[PDB]
Amino acid sequence: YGIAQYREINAGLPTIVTFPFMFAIMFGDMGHGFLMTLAALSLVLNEKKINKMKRGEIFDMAFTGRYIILLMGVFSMYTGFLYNDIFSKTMTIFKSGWKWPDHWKKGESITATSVGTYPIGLDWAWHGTENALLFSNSYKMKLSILMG
Amino acid sequence: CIPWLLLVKPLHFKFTEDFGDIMIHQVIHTIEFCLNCVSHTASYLRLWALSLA
Amino acid sequence: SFSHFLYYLVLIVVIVYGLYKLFTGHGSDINFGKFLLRTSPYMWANLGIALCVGLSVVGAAWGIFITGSSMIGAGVRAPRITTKNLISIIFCEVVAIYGLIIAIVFSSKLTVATAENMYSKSNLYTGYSLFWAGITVGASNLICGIAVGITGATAAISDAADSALFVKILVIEIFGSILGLLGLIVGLLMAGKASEFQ
Amino acid sequence: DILSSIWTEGLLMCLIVSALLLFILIVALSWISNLDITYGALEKSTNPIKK
Amino acid sequence: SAMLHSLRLHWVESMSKFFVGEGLPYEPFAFEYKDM
Amino acid sequence: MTELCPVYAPFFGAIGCASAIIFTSLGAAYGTAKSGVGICATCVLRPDLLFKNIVPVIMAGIIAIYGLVVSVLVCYSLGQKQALYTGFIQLGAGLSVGLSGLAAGFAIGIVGDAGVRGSSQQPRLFVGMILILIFAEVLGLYGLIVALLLNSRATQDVV
Amino acid sequence: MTELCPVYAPFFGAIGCASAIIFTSLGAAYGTAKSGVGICATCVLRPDLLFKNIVPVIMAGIIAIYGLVVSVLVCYSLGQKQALYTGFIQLGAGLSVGLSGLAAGFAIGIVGDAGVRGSSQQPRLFVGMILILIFAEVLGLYGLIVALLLNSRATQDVV
Amino acid sequence: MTELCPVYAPFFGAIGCASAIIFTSLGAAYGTAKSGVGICATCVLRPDLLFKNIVPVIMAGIIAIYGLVVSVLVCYSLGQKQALYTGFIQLGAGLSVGLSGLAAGFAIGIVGDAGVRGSSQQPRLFVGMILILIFAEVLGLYGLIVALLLNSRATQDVV
Amino acid sequence: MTELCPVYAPFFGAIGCASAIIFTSLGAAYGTAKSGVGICATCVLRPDLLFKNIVPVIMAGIIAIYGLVVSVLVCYSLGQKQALYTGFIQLGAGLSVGLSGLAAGFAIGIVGDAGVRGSSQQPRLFVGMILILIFAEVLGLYGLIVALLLNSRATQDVV
Amino acid sequence: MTELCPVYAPFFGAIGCASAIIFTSLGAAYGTAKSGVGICATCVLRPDLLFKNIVPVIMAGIIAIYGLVVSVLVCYSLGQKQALYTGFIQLGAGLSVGLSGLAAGFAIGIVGDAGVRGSSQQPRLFVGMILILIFAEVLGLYGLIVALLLNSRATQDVV
Amino acid sequence: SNIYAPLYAPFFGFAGCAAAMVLSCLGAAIGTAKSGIGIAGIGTFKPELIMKSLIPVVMSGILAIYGLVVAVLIAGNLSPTEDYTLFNGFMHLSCGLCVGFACLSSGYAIGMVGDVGVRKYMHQPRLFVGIVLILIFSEVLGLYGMIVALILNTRGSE
Amino acid sequence: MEGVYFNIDNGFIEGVVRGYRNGLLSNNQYINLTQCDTLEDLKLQLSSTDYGNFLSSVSSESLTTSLIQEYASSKLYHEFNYIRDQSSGSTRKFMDYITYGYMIDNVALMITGTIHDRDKGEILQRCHPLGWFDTLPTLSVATDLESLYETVLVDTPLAPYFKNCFDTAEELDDMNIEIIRNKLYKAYLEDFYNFVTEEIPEPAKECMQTLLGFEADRRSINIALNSLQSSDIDPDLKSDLLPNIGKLYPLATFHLAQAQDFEGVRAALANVYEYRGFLETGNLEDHFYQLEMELCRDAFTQQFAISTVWAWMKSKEQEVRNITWIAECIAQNQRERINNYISVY
Ligand SMILES: CO/C1=C\C(C)=C\[C@@H](C)[C@@H](O)[C@H](C)C/C(C)=C/C=C/[C@H](OC)[C@@H]([C@@H](C)[C@@H](O)[C@H](C)[C@@]2(O)C[C@@H](O)[C@H](C)[C@@H](C(C)C)O2)OC1=O
Ligand SMILES: CO/C1=C\C(C)=C\[C@@H](C)[C@@H](O)[C@H](C)C/C(C)=C/C=C/[C@H](OC)[C@@H]([C@@H](C)[C@@H](O)[C@H](C)[C@@]2(O)C[C@@H](O)[C@H](C)[C@@H](C(C)C)O2)OC1=O
Ligand SMILES: CO/C1=C\C(C)=C\[C@@H](C)[C@@H](O)[C@H](C)C/C(C)=C/C=C/[C@H](OC)[C@@H]([C@@H](C)[C@@H](O)[C@H](C)[C@@]2(O)C[C@@H](O)[C@H](C)[C@@H](C(C)C)O2)OC1=O
Ligand SMILES: CO/C1=C\C(C)=C\[C@@H](C)[C@@H](O)[C@H](C)C/C(C)=C/C=C/[C@H](OC)[C@@H]([C@@H](C)[C@@H](O)[C@H](C)[C@@]2(O)C[C@@H](O)[C@H](C)[C@@H](C(C)C)O2)OC1=O
Ligand SMILES: CO/C1=C\C(C)=C\[C@@H](C)[C@@H](O)[C@H](C)C/C(C)=C/C=C/[C@H](OC)[C@@H]([C@@H](C)[C@@H](O)[C@H](C)[C@@]2(O)C[C@@H](O)[C@H](C)[C@@H](C(C)C)O2)OC1=O
Ligand SMILES: CO/C1=C\C(C)=C\[C@@H](C)[C@@H](O)[C@H](C)C/C(C)=C/C=C/[C@H](OC)[C@@H]([C@@H](C)[C@@H](O)[C@H](C)[C@@]2(O)C[C@@H](O)[C@H](C)[C@@H](C(C)C)O2)OC1=O
Repeated sequence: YGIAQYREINAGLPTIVTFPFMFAIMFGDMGHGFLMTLAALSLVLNEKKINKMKRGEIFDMAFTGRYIILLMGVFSMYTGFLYNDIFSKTMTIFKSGWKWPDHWKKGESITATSVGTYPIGLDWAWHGTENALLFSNSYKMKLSILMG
Repeated sequence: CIPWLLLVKPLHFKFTEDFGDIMIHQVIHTIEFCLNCVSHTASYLRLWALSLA
Repeated sequence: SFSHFLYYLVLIVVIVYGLYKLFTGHGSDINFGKFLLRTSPYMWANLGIALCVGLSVVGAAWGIFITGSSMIGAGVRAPRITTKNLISIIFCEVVAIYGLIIAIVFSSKLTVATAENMYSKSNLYTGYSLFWAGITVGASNLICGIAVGITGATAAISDAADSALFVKILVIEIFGSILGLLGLIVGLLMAGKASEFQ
Repeated sequence: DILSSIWTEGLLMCLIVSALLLFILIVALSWISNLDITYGALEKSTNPIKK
Repeated sequence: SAMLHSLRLHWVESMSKFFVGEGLPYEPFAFEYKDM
Repeated sequence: MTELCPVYAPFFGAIGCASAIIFTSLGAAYGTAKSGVGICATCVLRPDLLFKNIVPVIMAGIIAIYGLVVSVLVCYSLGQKQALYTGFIQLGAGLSVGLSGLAAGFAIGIVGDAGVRGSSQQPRLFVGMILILIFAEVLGLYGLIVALLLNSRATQDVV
Repeated sequence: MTELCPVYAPFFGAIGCASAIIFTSLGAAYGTAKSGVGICATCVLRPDLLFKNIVPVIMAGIIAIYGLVVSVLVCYSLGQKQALYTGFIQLGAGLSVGLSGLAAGFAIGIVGDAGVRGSSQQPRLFVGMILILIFAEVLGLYGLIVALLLNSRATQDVV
Repeated sequence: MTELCPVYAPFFGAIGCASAIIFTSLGAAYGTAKSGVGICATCVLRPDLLFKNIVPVIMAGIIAIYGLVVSVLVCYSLGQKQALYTGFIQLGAGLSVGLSGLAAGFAIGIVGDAGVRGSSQQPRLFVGMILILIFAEVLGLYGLIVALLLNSRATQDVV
Repeated sequence: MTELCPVYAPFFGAIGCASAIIFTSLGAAYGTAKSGVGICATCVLRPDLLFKNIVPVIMAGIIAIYGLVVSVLVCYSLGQKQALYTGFIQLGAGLSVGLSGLAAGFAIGIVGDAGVRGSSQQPRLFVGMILILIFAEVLGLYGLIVALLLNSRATQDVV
Repeated sequence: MTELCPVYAPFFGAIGCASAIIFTSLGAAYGTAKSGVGICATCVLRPDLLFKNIVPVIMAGIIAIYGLVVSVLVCYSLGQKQALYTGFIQLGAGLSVGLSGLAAGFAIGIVGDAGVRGSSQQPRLFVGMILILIFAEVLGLYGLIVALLLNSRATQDVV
Repeated sequence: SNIYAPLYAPFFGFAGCAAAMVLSCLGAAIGTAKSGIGIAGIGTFKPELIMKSLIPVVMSGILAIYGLVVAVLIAGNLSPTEDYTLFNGFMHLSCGLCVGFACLSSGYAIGMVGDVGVRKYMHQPRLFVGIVLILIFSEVLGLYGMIVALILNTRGSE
Repeated sequence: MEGVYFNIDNGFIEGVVRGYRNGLLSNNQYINLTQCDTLEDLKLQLSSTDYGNFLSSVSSESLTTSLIQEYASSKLYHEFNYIRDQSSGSTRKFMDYITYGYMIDNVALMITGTIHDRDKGEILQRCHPLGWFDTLPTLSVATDLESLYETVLVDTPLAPYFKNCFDTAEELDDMNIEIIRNKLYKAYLEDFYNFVTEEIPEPAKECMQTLLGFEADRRSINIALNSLQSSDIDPDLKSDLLPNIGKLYPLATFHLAQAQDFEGVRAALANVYEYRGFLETGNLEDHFYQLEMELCRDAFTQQFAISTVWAWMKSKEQEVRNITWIAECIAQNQRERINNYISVY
């Protein structure tokens, strides 16, 4: 973007964390984030050999930023945990705060009742529901506003 | 604060042709600041947009 | 020209049909009032939202390619100008942001209405307000995006020669973006009193 | 109090929605037709004096 | 797309807050292997 | 035949599903054609950039993914006895994504052509080309988002 | 006839089938014509490349196959007493496949022409042109997928 | 009013009366403008032919006389109680004379312009242009004859 | 709301009132603009010809007078309850005078710009220019005569 | 409502006011722009032409005054329970003044551009340019006169 | 119910609010773009005179303010729970058309004047007065349109 | 409007061409090149400019003014052909029409060498490589204008420009080739002006109409002055040589056709104020080049106009001419008129 002034607050120090984390917020997937983490780790652990060998334009890039991609992948895994989004699915790790009705006929629209709060991440009872978008969209818009 | 940010620095420069340049540059900075306030806050919704996509 | 002939033929057909209905005594049969009353306000609301977002995106893309072509053309000799003129592309995409926000606000008012109150005064007002405010926001964002793209192309071409040109053409580009901001303000004002369909 | 016997409200809504869609389609087709292949860089230079 | 959009949010939404810019890059007189 | 669910209501849903892919495919085709002209023009002089400069064609194709996604999601709520509200929701989503994708594809084609022609001469322009192409693609992304927002209301409280 | 199955319902299905075949034929024709122009212009100096440059023609010729498949599949769901929903679905599927394949044919004709013209001097551009042309065959495939998904709902739960 | 003599019957008669002079005046204006620019071009060099090459202007000025005659004879045969037969006949006569005089004026303008531009080269071109203008004026003469016959049958055996 | 004098009858009278001065003003403007272009082009060569070359502008301005007088005669013959036949006559007179004056102004401009251009070269071209301008002015005079004759029938034996 | 005074009656008056403003503004803008381009092109060379060439702009600006006057008058003459005869009269007045002013503005722009481009040589063209600009402005004045004469009858003997 | 206030009157009321803002934005954009082109053109050779050459841009942007004002006054009279008469809707549509097209004409004129006004002001500063007067003559068209729109909405409200 | 539809096809072309314009040497760089001592110093100074290391391969002893001109012209024509090869449609036709002007001069030079029997290598070297139709080296042998046209000119895009030259004698000499060049280039100017009017849009349409009018007036004056010294010129036949698209048309062109003396030429040109001072005093070609540079500078003020391509090409052709002049003055060490260069940037 541009070269900072002499003895000016460096923009590269907060970027290290903010840039991968904003990328993770936009990305938000624990399965795709895991694939990114593995792709970056392949470069990170084998960085000596890649440094020794010649690299192309697309290979020199994404290797000088191998740690960038590693941080983006780790943060994407974290956000996907906070979204409960593993390869577009959901993880039922904890107990949901939503309780479905005791009994209902097949094909009958049912609304869950609140019992508690989900400890970490979005509730997995929000997966496949009709109003899943109405909740996730508000959550993500307010998340964007707050973290911006 | 809008007149504050637009005027106080040029006023200090006047009360320490350069005055006109400073005054115009401060106007440009003020207008860009006020515009990109709402512009940046609105454009941070791209986080939600890309997450949803 | 085939298009001009088609336009003239359409005009002649419309005039002939109107005169035929008027002369025979059925002039009131061409009733735009009944067309507006009997048309579902869901149509107006959805068309307004869709055209708002579509025209906002069209204007954003219009300004984006006008500015980007000039930025790349002038960057062949001066590659340093791309990062500095990215503000022009930001000002072109902010109109798409405006259209997206207006679309969200209008979609918040898309509620299912009962059959008996289908064409009520409030529902018809909501449909008309959403349609026309969406049209206003979309067209204003289109116009603002085209203007901002032209201004950004000029700014990139001029600050390729000397970097002092960008700081003086950014004023004109901000003036251009003000048009999209005012379009958003007016679009919100029109739909401020328009309640959800009931 | 009907809009028309044949030009009903549903038919007119469908017709004008299709008219808007067809206008957008015609504009896009005009854009695609106006696209021209740049043949200059896809041919071998025939100048022996230069190149 | 998300990577480049975060680049955009850092260059425009974040750096314009505090990045004065227009600084002289550090290019010291150092010997390097110049490929032929 | 119900006043809330006319017999022409499925027309709007079907035509919105058709448009969602039609206009996005038109924009993607314009982008692919323009970027292919640029790539084939540059590869005569710089064949080493053949695979690096294919990015505009790739980003033009993502618009087609957005259109396909909206067309697939619209078909979920399509039915014979569907309300006019649902039909117009589907039509609005389809029109939004289609027109947004068409504009995005046009912009991607033009800017990608310019960028591939200008990056062979100046390699530093690849980053700028990629940035502007992302700015053009996020417009189709916004159209996708508006289509999804409309679709979320397609079959809620509908009777 | 029936309110849900009007007498004019087969009109939309016939128009859908006709558009599905016609627009895909137009796209394939544009692609074939422009790619054949490119081949005939380039083969005047490269007798070794009579083939290996007809691939744009071949990929342009698969769009017509997509249109034919959709037209055949919507013909078998056409009847005298068919619901207006079925007619709307058939029309939408036909329009989607036809107007996606038309764009695909335009893109294939332009890209393949550029690629064959470049390949007369740069043999490495053949691979690049092959990959770029797949990005329009995939648009045709997306249109075909949308048309098939629509046609799957033509008679599903229809009265 | 009577079904044979509606209140909108005078509309066609008024339109015919207006058109009979409007279109003949358009043709006369064309045939006078082109002839005049040619005459000025010829007279720039030699003024001897200035008063002799005015024949194309006069010939185009007789078309307006035909239009005026038809309009005068139409505005006398129309009233408030005239039938649709009379109104249609008046409109047909007006259109006939107007759109025949327009063609006659176009032909006269072209022929006269060419003749007066080439007149300095050959004196016999004056006689040739006169002969061709005689043939071109007869088109307006035929239009006038048709209009006169129609107006003769306008109010004959009319109830 | 008599059938012979419908409520919408003054609409055609008002349209003729406007058109009598709209199209005559259009033709006068065209003639004045073209003649003024010619004069100002030829003013540098000779300033004395400026007062003699304004004749095309003057005769172009008489067309507007024809439209104005036809309007003032028409525009005072309107009423709340006027016959549809009277409205048709007023519309016909307005259209006739307006579209005859438009043609007259077109011909006057086209003739006059060339005439004043040639006057800088041939001083004796002035008489021929005056003749052709009179010929073109008679075209609008014919429309004026037709409109005046029509207006005599507007409220003659009208119930 | 009433047959003579329907609910949709002031639509014609509103359209007349809109037409007056729109067309007079377009005419004035065209005149001002076509004058100013020549002003910039010619005034660079000479000092005293800054006010020799503002006359076309002043003349073109009076057209907007005519539109303003007519529109203000018809606004003050508009009403809710207004007979459609008044609406038709206001529509005719607005159309007449607006389109006559549009013609006058176009003529003023063309004449001013030509005269300013040709008047950089000597200032003797100034009087002729003033005369021709007055000739063009008289067209807008005639349109104003027609509109005022109409609006005087807008609410005269109206039930 | 009310014969003079049908439920479709807000359609025409908003059509004047949409047209006013859209056409004022169009005129302002035309003026600003066609003035910025000239400003950029003179900047390469005479960048010092750009400082005072923004006048066409600033007064073409005021047309958008005229449209915003008229649209705000039109939209303030529109409410679902209010008897919006068809007279008022038609006359607000007239407001919008009048002000929007007057501002569009003003923007076109300002664009054509600032495209060549600043490109000739760079040669000498003596043409500044003439250019400013021509630009004022261009802006008064939008001023007239706004005045007509204000009178129209004031009369339509009562 | 202007830039709404331009950047779809010509945005990159305009950007690169205006960057090239930014690369034109300014007055300071011209002065710095003037203060050089040897051609090697001139090459080193040009390295710091936007020419880059275009003379890097050239050795110190091989460095010559002719070779410097050759490399500068080659770089200019490579840039022009690259710009043309990145454009299509109306812009490509515009570039082709630009090339046709050099192509006519090339065919005229080849014919002049054919009758003059000059060295083939030097004849090829002197020809402008931008205008090169495939049968151009064939011109070194063909002499008869009928055989000329049928075997060469019908093949070339110069075929429409050869219409009324069949009237003259079949044997071809220096006067015949001069009049054939004048007639061909006049027809080319008419066709190019028509193409600009119909296809080239505003504001490039008006700008290139003015530029083509200036070019037509320039060549009309040149033809009149070159035929004044000849006593075999017919006043009516000279109208077929003077272009009819310039500002001189029609009155001044008519007077020039009837002009037979230098004072007569001045009286003919008295209609236009700009061209009066050119013959009033000073070097006529210097005034033409100065006004051409001024018109190019004015053309570069308009944005989203394709006339900037023509303005660039004329400007950098003049730049190469100035570089050649400076190099020749340095090599000959005759720096009395070394500062006789024309620059506006
Ligand atoms: C044939 O199927 C290929 C593409 C198709 C049809 C995709 C559809 C799903 C499309 O409809 C969708 C919409 C777009 C899409 C999902 C493109 C991804 C392409 C692959 O990219 C990972 C390339 C990639 C392997 C190839 O293009 C290059 C060899 C390359 O690897 C070269 C590298 O130098 C370069 C860095 C890299 C970059 C540009 C991605 O591409 O596969 C192909 O061709
Ligand atoms: C005779 O008409 C040919 C095909 C027809 C009628 C297709 C329609 C049914 C249409 O509905 C479509 C296009 C169905 C389709 C997909 C056909 C594929 C055909 C073969 O394509 C691999 C070539 C193949 C036998 C041969 O003709 C090729 C030219 C070639 O032998 C040349 C080789 O150099 C090259 C490497 C390779 C291909 C890939 C170019 O095979 O059949 C033809 O031509
Ligand atoms: C002023 O009234 C003239 C024309 C008008 C207004 C005509 C309308 C009534 C229209 O309704 C038409 C055209 C009726 C018509 C046919 C008129 C002929 C008039 C005279 O024609 C004898 C010429 C004639 C005197 C004049 O044109 C020439 C001087 C000339 O005398 C030159 C002679 O050398 C030549 C032999 C002769 C020939 C060409 C007729 O014309 O007066 C005029 O202009
Ligand atoms: C701009 O105000 C002028 C006329 C206006 C307003 C006309 C309208 C009422 C319109 O509705 C029309 C055109 C009716 C009308 C009333 C025309 C009178 C023109 C005058 O002519 C007597 C000249 C005339 C005084 C003037 O033009 C010249 C000085 C001249 O006297 C020079 C003489 O050498 C020449 C012989 C003579 C000829 C050409 C008539 O004109 O006034 C004007 O211009
Ligand atoms: C800029 O308009 C001025 C006020 C404005 C904006 C009025 C608008 C409502 C106008 O838009 C409307 C359309 C009405 C209008 C058109 C007024 C003309 C006024 C005067 O115009 C004669 C000039 C006049 C004093 C001045 O502007 C002239 C240039 C001049 O000073 C120059 C002198 O050399 C010349 C002898 C003389 C005139 C006759 C050319 O006065 O007042 C002004 O300030
Ligand atoms: C980006 O727009 C700016 C502010 C915005 C957005 C205003 C809108 C809300 C507008 O809708 C409002 C409503 C009206 C308007 C338009 C105000 C203009 C203010 C300044 O204009 C004087 C400009 C700016 C042009 C100014 O700072 C110039 C540098 C200058 O001061 C330079 C001087 O040489 C020149 C003499 C002087 C002229 C134009 C009077 O302008 O402030 C800006 O930043």
